[PDB]
Amino acid sequence: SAATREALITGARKLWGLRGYAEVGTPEIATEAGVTRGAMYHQFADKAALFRDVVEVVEQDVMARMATLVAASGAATPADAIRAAVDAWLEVSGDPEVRQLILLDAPVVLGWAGFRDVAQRYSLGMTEQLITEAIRAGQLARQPVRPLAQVLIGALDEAAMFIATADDPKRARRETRQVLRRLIDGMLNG
Amino acid sequence: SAATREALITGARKLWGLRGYAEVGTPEIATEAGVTRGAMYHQFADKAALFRDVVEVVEQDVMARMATLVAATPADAIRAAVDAWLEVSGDPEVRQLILLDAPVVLGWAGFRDVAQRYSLGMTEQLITEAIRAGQLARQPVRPLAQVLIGALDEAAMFIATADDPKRARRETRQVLRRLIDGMLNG
Ligand SMILES: O=C(CCC(F)(F)F)N1CCC2(CC1)CC(c1ccccc1)=NO2
Ligand SMILES: O=C(CCC(F)(F)F)N1CCC2(CC1)CC(c1ccccc1)=NO2
Repeated sequence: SAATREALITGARKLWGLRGYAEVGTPEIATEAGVTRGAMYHQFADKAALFRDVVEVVEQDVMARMATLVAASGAATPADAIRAAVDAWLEVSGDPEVRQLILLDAPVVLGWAGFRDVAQRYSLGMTEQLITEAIRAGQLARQPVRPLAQVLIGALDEAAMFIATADDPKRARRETRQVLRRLIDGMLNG
Repeated sequence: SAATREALITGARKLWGLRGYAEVGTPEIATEAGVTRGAMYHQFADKAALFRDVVEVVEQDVMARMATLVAATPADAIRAAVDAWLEVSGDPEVRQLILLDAPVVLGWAGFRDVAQRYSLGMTEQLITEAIRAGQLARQPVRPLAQVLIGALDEAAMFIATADDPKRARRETRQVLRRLIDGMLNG
């Protein structure tokens, strides 16, 4: 039953990641997972409840992958870490599974309140940390941390959404990246 | 029947603006508007369809109010547009219908679609003129517009639900002024 929970999250994540929430039902997910409908329904009351758990694990991975790519950049100063985090988010957003589940399905299925709540829970802390360190190093002017975090999260989430539905995503990714890099380079002292 | 549409949009806008979408039903709106439920349902199949039309009219007005406040260099217009948006988003009716109810009722796809349809043109124009005047580096116009709209919408949402909106408006204003002053040349 713990095993059943895990198999259901993994199967849902894989299938919904490829085909989207709308295109795969709970019976096909149960078959994929090798469990009965009665065991599925004991763990998840409906389609949407399984999807909320798929979103948590995917967002968990998005954040761990973000932290990995910033560490991998070899950013010495906070300013460079900030530059590396921007690039990392555009990299990770571009992953087809992240695009489908987080950018496209999640806002529709969780609704706005649910989606914002999740997106804040996973993003705010990293965002505030990067800012706080840049301020401590003197690479960013002292200013209210939470409001700047919030503004950057809005800018970066919107970037990702814009690329996700672009006629030409490779162009939109490059252009949006340049525009973010310029904005950041005008804010940062170093 | 255009008249019935107008009466219904005004009544909806007034009542939902005071009490919020969730707290007022369509029958009370029909009574407010001076029409029968049958005439309302001929024009709007449900609650949400009336709300989409309330959003259009309100956003139309938000944009005209924005253009009015700016017209009262391109770089300064950009700074004035930021102030103007914080001014007009602070309006209780705009706060309730556009910042709070619209993303819930339209969804994010619908909300972004509306917000871009009304905002993009002004946003692209301000950018383009700042580029022409040499106050902003030449760079892709649509992607910058898009990023600014996201930042500014999120600013307004942050203020709209702040524990202390007067504090959050001042702090967020400073943070937006800094962001903008880094985007602009001088
Ligand atoms: O998980 C999300 C969003 C999930 C969504 F559901 F809303 F779409 N992220 C966006 C913002 C972050 C974290 C990843 C923070 C960040 C950063 C970069 C530079 C300086 C400060 C923060 N890069 O991306
Ligand atoms: O209509 C909206 C949002 C409506 C909502 F539905 F999303 F809530 N606005 C935000 C963007 C604008 C217009 C107001 C454009 C703008 C600006 C400022 C500086 C340089 C360039 C553009 N400031 O506010």
